[PDB]
Amino acid sequence: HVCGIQSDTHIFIIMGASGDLAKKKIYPTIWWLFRDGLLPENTFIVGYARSRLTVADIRKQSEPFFKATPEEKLKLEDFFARNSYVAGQYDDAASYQRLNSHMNALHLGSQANRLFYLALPPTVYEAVTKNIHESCMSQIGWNRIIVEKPFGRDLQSSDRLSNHISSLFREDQIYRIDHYLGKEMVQNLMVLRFANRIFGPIWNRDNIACVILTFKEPFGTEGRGGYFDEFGIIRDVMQNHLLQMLCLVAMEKPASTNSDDVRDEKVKVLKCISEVQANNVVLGQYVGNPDGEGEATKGYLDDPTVPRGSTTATFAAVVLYVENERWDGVPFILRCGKALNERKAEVRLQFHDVAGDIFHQQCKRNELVIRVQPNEAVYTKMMTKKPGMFFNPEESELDLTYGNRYKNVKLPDAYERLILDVFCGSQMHFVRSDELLEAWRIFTPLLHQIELEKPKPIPYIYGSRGPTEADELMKRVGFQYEGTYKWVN
Amino acid sequence: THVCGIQSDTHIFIIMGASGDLAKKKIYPTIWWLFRDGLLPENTFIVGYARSRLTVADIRKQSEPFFKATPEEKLKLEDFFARNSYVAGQYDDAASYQRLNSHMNALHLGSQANRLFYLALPPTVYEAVTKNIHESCMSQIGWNRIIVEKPFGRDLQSSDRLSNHISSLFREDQIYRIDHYLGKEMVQNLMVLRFANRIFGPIWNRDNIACVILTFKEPFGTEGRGGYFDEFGIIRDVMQNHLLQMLCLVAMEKPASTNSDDVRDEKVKVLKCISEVQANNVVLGQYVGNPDGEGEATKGYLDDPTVPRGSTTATFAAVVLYVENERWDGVPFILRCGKALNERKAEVRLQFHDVAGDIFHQQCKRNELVIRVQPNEAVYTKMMTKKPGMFFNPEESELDLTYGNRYKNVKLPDAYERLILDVFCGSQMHFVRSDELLEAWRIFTPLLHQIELEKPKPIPYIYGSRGPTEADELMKRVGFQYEGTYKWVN
Amino acid sequence: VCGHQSDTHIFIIMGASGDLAKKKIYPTIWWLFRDGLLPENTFIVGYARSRLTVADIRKQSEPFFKATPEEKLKLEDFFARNSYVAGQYDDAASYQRLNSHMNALHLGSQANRLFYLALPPTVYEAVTKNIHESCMSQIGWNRIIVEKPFGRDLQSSDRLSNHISSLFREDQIYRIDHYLGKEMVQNLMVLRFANRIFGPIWNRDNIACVILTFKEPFGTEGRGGYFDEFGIIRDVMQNHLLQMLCLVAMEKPASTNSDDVRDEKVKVLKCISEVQANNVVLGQYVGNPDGEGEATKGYLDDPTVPRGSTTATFAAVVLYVENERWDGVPFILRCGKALNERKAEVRLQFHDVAGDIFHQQCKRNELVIRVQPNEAVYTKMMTKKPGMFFNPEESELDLTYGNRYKNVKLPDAYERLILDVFCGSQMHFVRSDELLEAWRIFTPLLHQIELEKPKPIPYIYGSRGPTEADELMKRVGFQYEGTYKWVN
Amino acid sequence: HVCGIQSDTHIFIIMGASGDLAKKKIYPTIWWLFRDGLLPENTFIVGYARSRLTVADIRKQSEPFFKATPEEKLKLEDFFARNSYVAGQYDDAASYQRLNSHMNALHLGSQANRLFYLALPPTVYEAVTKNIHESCMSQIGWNRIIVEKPFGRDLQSSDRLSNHISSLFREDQIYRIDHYLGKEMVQNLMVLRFANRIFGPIWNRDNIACVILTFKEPFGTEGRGGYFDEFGIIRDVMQNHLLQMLCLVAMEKPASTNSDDVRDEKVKVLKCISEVQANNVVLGQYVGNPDGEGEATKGYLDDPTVPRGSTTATFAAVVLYVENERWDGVPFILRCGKALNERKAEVRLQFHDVAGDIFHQQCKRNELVIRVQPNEAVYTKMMTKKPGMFFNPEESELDLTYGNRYKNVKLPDAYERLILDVFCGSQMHFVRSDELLEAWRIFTPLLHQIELEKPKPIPYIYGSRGPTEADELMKRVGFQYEGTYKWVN
Ligand SMILES: NC(=O)c1ccc[n+]([C@@H]2O[C@H](COP(=O)([O-])OP(=O)(O)OC[C@H]3O[C@@H](n4cnc5c(N)ncnc54)[C@H](OP(=O)(O)O)[C@@H]3O)[C@@H](O)[C@H]2O)c1
Repeated sequence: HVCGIQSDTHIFIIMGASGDLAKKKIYPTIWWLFRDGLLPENTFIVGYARSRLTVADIRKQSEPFFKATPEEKLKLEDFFARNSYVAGQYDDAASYQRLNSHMNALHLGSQANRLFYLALPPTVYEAVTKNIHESCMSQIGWNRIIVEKPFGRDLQSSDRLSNHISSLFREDQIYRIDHYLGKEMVQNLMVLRFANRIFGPIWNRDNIACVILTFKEPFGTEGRGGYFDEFGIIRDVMQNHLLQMLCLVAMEKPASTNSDDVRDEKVKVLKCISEVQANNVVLGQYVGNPDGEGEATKGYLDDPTVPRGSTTATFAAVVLYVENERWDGVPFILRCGKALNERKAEVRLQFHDVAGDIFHQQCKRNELVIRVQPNEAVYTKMMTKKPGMFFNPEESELDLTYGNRYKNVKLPDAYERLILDVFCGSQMHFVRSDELLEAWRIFTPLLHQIELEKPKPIPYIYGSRGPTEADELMKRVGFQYEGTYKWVN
Repeated sequence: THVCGIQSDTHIFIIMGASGDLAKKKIYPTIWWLFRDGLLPENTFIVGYARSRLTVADIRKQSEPFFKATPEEKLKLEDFFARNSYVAGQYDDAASYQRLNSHMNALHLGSQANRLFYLALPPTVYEAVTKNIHESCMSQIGWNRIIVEKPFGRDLQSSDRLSNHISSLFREDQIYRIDHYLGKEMVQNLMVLRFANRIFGPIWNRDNIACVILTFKEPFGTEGRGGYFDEFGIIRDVMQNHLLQMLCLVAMEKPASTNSDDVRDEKVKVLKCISEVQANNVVLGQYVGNPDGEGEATKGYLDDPTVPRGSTTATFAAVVLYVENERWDGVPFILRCGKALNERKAEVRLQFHDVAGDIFHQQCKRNELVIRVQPNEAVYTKMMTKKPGMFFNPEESELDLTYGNRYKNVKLPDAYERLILDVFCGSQMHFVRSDELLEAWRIFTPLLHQIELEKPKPIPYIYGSRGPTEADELMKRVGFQYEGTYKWVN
Repeated sequence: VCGHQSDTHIFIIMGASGDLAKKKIYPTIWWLFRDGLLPENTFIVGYARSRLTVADIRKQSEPFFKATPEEKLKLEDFFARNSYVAGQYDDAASYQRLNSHMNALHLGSQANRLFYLALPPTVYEAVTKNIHESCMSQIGWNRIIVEKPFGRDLQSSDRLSNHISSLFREDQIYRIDHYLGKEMVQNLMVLRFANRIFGPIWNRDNIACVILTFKEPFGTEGRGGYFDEFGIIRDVMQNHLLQMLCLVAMEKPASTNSDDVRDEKVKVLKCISEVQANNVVLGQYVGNPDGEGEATKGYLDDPTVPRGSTTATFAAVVLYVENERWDGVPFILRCGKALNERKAEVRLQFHDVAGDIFHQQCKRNELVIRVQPNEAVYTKMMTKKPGMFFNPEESELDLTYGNRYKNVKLPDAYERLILDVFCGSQMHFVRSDELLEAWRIFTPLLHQIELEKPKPIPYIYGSRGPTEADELMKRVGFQYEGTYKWVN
Repeated sequence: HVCGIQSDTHIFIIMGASGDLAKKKIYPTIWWLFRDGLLPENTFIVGYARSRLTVADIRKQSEPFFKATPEEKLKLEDFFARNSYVAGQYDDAASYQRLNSHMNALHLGSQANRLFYLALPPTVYEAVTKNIHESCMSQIGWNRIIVEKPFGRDLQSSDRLSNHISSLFREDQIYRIDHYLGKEMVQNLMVLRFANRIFGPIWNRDNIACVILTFKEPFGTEGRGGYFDEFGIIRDVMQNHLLQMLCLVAMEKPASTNSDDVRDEKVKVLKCISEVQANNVVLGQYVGNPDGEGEATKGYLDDPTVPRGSTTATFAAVVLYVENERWDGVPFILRCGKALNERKAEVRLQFHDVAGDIFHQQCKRNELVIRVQPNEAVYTKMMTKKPGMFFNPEESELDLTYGNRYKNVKLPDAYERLILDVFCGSQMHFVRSDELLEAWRIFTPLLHQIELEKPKPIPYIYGSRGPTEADELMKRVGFQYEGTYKWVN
């Protein structure tokens, strides 16, 4: 009795338990879940990797240890008592054969529910999926598979990578990851919109001038530039995160909070988006900053791991349109990039000027902002009479900052909420087959054209806000930026 | 034109009834603060006038007033009084008023100067004072404006008569009728909040609002001078003037401009759609002392010697009004006020309708917009948010703006400062107009008479409580939904 | 419903000899009597410079318009109520005996007096002066009806309007604008404020533009000399069209009370910025060689008109109302003489539907209210092409008074107007401030036109007018679809 | 091509060609389609039935003949040259075996598209479906089956049947009939709503007070009362026709005019309807009228074919609600019945009183009416200043009557447009599996309760408007009727 809406044994298999993702995220998260007592009484964690690692308490406690607490020492040891290891190659039935045995070896292993987390590279996916289905499936109880990277590099190829999994496991077993869907503020979007009347009748083309979905990271490609170069900022962030936020911000009210009823409304939106036009795109690549220090001086190409003549973009601003009765004509600006002046992700709606102005154009457009991170907050920039002996109005805002209002409660990491969702069996925060299909449908034409004609991205100094061209794009499409807005704490 | 923040002309601020309580405790201090912050024009002189052959500017004056003096200000302070002067005389014999006029012309350029007469004295005298001023003290050159303190009289007859009297001597654009609430920061802000924001436009109407509540509460009872208040009753005292005004600002249609008259027009247009108050939508109450309290808290209304032992005058009243027009047809405006209550506040609150087609299994609560006029001026909207943390269900929370933190520097001016300045700058927008006054009486007199006739006994409520339970029962019946399930932290 | 039950009333027709009197005022007043709308004790007193015999004499010889055989009885009955008086519109002596003659009538000193000024604006100043001194009734009301409020200049019209306002108070002055009395024009208010199907749509969010049209098939029938002093703007736009605009754009009034309504009207005018020379198209008609009769003679071919005139006979102007409801929506006022037909209508073209699913086969909806002829109101909308078809096409929901209400005869504007004067309803009459705002808007343009004397665009008699006008409408927002069929 | 975005052979197999439905509706219709040259050039008609029938031209021109024209004699004989007959039982593979053979015997039978119309009793459906799938399916070209009565009777026995057909044929071959979806005015509903701005912003709870879907027949159960007694008016008309109209009236704007995109929007509506409450139901049974003549004197029970102690309803008025942001709270009144005063089927919406009345309650609520039949017309009752010397307003209306406005064009019978739809492959006007499901989901609880407690229906004299109680229901739920409305031609 936990899932907010008897007990049995569960086995959390961590495929690629030796990988960076496993030791730095997956493992920590699973322990936190156990720590707060969210994991069912009978749970066992079984790591699996290519290497024959030292003891299930020796190595896997040596490598991971992120956020340990002195007084937690007891429960900590208690946790490892649930942990175990198995080594093997990700392709020879022999290795997978002893894994299965090992699980049945566990108290009630044949009865337990099996949850497989694929914390490893997309290449191996095809094979891993294959093996798991044959030799490791539980005869009783459920089996679920979590895919860390639902993306490939091409439509028709990822179509096969996808299809293959779909021919072995049915959709209600496939849990595709997009961690942003598990962040406090992102989930909140649905509540803010559908449980409030002050936001209902305004959410439409008659009131909204444009929507801006932003994603910024202050650091560049910390040495591993070689890897990133294969995907490009679009495939890395825009295609998945921003798009999801877009869906949540534009979908129609669902029949209920049921996983599928919600996802249905999401995809319905995607089906109304026409393919991206090259005319609404701005690409940029970062160059090192001479006045900086450390990584700040080294530009993208200064990374030895990246091919000397690369044109891969680290920054991209794209404009999309939703063609339906509600958003017809409203621009959705997706802007993202690495090596910028800060770190943040927010949704911002700028509304239309008030009709029949009686204040001699002193007014500025209202805006609703939902800051996902950092310092999760939501506020509405509006007008108010300039306080004091003044007649004219000025900008101000109605604010809600979780940091002060809810100073006690600690916000869980995306992964905790997500994994728990998996235990509960709530696919609502996970990507569905058709959602994937539509995401490719929209971007492939552009992506293809980019690789073909290989456009040279606009250079932008490390630490700036990016190419001026991006701002000029936003303005042209409808966004009005007012540098006249003061803020204090 | 200029934002009243720029004016060289000479100006004369005559304080009629300069010896009165209001003069020495509010008018005088306010005029000095205006001077102190350099808001009054360079050539401005202050002339106090009163019955007593009072000891000049530096003598009985500065002795009586002194409210909020600052050490290092001593210079500008003395500078101020060099501009001050006094004149004694009776409020009815031409002879006295004759020398007043002379005294003004005596001042450097008195005959050219703009004259502003603040009537800081009892309504009885208004008739005569107004009569004389018009004859012997009017300036031949430059404007002449008269500030009227108490726009309302004892009876419907008495006031309508006087208004007509003043209106025959002076034209509307010289008459500045006072209702100090119109000069409070938050009350003025109402218009900006409504008409300069799109997030508040398409929601302000019967399709989205369930009810509006205008509240006015004072924690103290009638501090000893119960005798006076007894004549007026809570309705005349607060509801008829203040609360009604806020109602106008909350329900008026968008004006053609910010021009004083264009605005006032839209205000009265609203009053014209309010049907006379029904005795069925009224809750009256009178306060009784509290035995567990201390000091004044133990003495009830009737325990005041100044009040007639068998009084039935109300100290609390909750009334429901309706505006019959395309916008507010059917929406209840609840005006609730009272003395000797649990706190001190004045706010406007709008409660919106339940969302249509609920998908959260009635866990939702109606949204609300709150504009707290005082204390700690703030405005906020109570809405729903996903319970923070590992939770799926939503809970109440709010988007807030508190002037005390966001604007911790700027000091908010007293209503009278902004108002008096308005008089200098010639902006009648924050003052009551003849027709507004009438519509006010039009609405309340039928009820007021009935009360004086049948003399209903008010419901007793212990000093310090929130008032008669019946009032709350009224609010609920008429449309308001209250739910004590709302937490708040700083 | 028409409900001091019956008091005596005197209908003084000043200028009883004039064309307007014998051709409109007299006939109308008799129609009101005939149908039994006039109070029992009513007497008609014509007055004019000449001494046109007795009542039943020249004033039955001159008028006679629409007589019916069997009515002969009531007809004679009517004239027994009529009388006449001669005199000059300026010497106290004449007006003196007029007053006497009125008191001579059964209860003249008790009777209500209604002075209809059916004479030229020049004399107004005088007539008004005299009537106030020697002809005012000591008991009962006195109401004066001003045929033309608008004069030649702004300085003059104003001076006059105020001269009258210093003698009589607003509630005695009944300024005319006959269009306010036409069936369909009054109906506007009911169509808008008594229906829900039209409420939420009447605003910038749905409406793309509004067109107020006024067309006459005939040119200036010989009397071109007189018209030349005003020009089409002052003649039709400045007054009629503008009024229709008011009724179409005003906010809902506090009640149907004359003043509560008029207030909402002028509120609109106050939000209209001065007309820009850039949104104006002027035209002057030229005769048609293939026509016949008047159709061959152009404007300048009229001897009465100065050989080198630049006065416009056609004008298309665009106006804007700057307020929360109409901000941005264009009001197209188009009018002209010597065109292809005769009609006056209000038309609203709505916006394209959002999120089209029929592959642009749709056309904008429109609401039309035809004031005349064949008074009707309809909405052009979309409907699935009837039969074995899937795609939609245009059609309409219609209401034509000619068939739906084939019995009832619609009264001439003047009947309803005059009656309104008797009942005391200024709602259908122009108010002082309304006139001021009307002047406020057009004088800037009007003066510029006279200053720079622009040459109007010539348009052949009988055509729809200058193409430029259409180009204006399109530019400003109007979309014309030649694809719309109509049968009976 | 007719529809927008050749000549293969086609075979129209009329299963149950001897039955009343065949000779009286199916056969005539197919000939009309042929007559207007709407059927493909290469089309052949094959009637199949139990009884050893004389030649098509022999015995099957004698039974049908409905709507023949003198001068059409030529094309008439031409038509019969395409017809043919086959006799056999609906169960023994032997019969079906020779049918298939006969089809292949036709010029290009093996290539031809096969269309199977099921014009026979629901009992045989299971078998026929079975046999057709085995021996008669076409190797090349499409195979579509048309079902006459998609509704059986009870949720389960009517689930069973569906599941059987859906296991032999896939959704895109099953064309479920509900002829009302093929009537001019019913189709028009979608165009009226979604192609007009004058009707957009009004279609919602903020403006509409109630919706009434009416279906009336002046004649009673003409002798064959026995058959009707098994279903009752609800199953017979309400559960199907009316409901469909409700869907079309309340559905949200679809992503496109694509058959499935539409149907999706339809079912989305049904999913929001809570089960019918016995408190919102009025049942009635007709009694004969002594002043009448002919059938008008014999009441329901006077029909020998009907069980002497029957309680089956010939009339029913039910109130349903759609719980969603658009229609939350608005009552949908579905009223129908036999032996009434007239014959008509219409959709009517009554709007709310204008807010802030200034005409001293002289106003009456606006209404939009779309009369499906007879004399198809659509109009809006509104207020207009009483014409003439009057100040006060009165009722009137903006009207559009097809009979006058479109006096030339003849409107096709539902079955013509429907059958053509099948050839064209447009399932948009046909019922989908999930739609039926939801239909029974809503009514079964009620239907059961009725057959259990056997309530006695309110008697209503033949020829009246029905039980006063029904009108009292309508008023109670919100509908305001004011007999003050005059109408002329
Ligand atoms: N920005 C800020 O500083 C800030 C922001 C949000 C909240 N807060 C604090 O939050 C606390 C509660 O917030 P709130 O005042 O907005 O909402 P609330 O207390 O839930 O209710 C507000 C209204 O309910 C009335 N009420 C209370 N109990 C009632 C009953 N039994 N029957 C009928 N009416 C009843 C209250 O009366 P009374 O008026 O007589 O109390 C008041 O008018 C307050 O102290 C508020 O100041 C402060």
